[PDB]
Amino acid sequence: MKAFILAAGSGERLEPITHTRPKAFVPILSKPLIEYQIEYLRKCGIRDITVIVSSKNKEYFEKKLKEISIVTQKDDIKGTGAAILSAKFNDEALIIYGDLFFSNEKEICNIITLKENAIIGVKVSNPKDYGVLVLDNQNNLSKIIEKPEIPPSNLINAGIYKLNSDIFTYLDKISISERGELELTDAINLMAKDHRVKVIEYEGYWMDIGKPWNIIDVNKWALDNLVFSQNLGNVEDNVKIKGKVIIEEDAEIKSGTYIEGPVYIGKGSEIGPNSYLRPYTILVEKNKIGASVEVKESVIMEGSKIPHLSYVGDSVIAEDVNFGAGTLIANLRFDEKEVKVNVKGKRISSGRRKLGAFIGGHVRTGINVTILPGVKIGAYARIYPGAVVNRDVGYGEFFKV
Repeated sequence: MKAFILAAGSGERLEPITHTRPKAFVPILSKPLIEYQIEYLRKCGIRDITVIVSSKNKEYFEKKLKEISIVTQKDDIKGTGAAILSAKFNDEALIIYGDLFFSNEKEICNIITLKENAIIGVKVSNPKDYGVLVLDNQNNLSKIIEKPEIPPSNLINAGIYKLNSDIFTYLDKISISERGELELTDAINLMAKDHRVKVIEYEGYWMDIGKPWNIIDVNKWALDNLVFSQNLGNVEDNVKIKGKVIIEEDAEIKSGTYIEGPVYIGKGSEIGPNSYLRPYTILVEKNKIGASVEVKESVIMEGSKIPHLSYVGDSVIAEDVNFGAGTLIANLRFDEKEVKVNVKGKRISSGRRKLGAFIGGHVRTGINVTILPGVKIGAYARIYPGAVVNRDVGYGEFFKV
């Protein structure tokens, strides 16, 4: 079987994390998303894996992914289906979207054994949304309604396909489109009329990582489900530990530190003294968390440093960020309703009453910096000492007021 991972976005909805890395490389605990996909694939016996990427991102993938084929997408076009206008297959291919996280490959191993075109569907409690799956009288695919604001079903398109070379036929016959995007689903919808397209229902955990808070979502899931309490590091005397705690090799934990698990402490981390790690603290790798620093429910990526007099709650902080002494993120509005976030130029609700900030790679905040809830700070941004960040900060911007 051949597998194609469609990793060619944009990007945009996951800013500022995507200012410095393609979404396929968003970490879930210690490893990038795409590394889980590839590893699920290989557990199913699929080895011939190709990533369709953008030309911008071609170099990055090649550099990071050892034995995987990288193929840049058609530039004269954009979409899910314009991606596989770069598909190099006959017979059959497994197609997956580059931003999905799924807990188990059991469905993939199952789909590849089928001669017919098949598709995975998952039940979400918000099917709007999401292309909803219309199942005919026999439970193969009738059609997929693209984001209809009425939910005809709880079954949505899980974005895991096993398609035969017949797909190319309907890809040409499909005129595209009303967003500009040459879409896959369109082509699958004509084919579903002639061809029988099975529908397997996905059973475990699925998440498309389509908004920055979903990085918290999957990392929380993973902390709960994929790892178990262990200590491969150095813990000094007078550190209190409760609950599940992953301490990785080379990690050093200094006295006075207090950990209420579940907490993931990435390798090479230096915690303490007198730090407080609270449930769902995920330090991906080589992080510094100093004296009088408290973290709760956040993902702090590689080599990022929060060394003094800081609270980080419900946030996502990207790689090589440094907090000046006294930066504080707020995670609650004065009026305690859902925190809104600008995502591709729209103010949308996160669904979260508590939500702090989204910080790009290589950010440096001055001392005593104040960040409001749901604010995004662009990679490479510089925040003047004492400033109150009460709006989104651009990529590479200095911010004072």
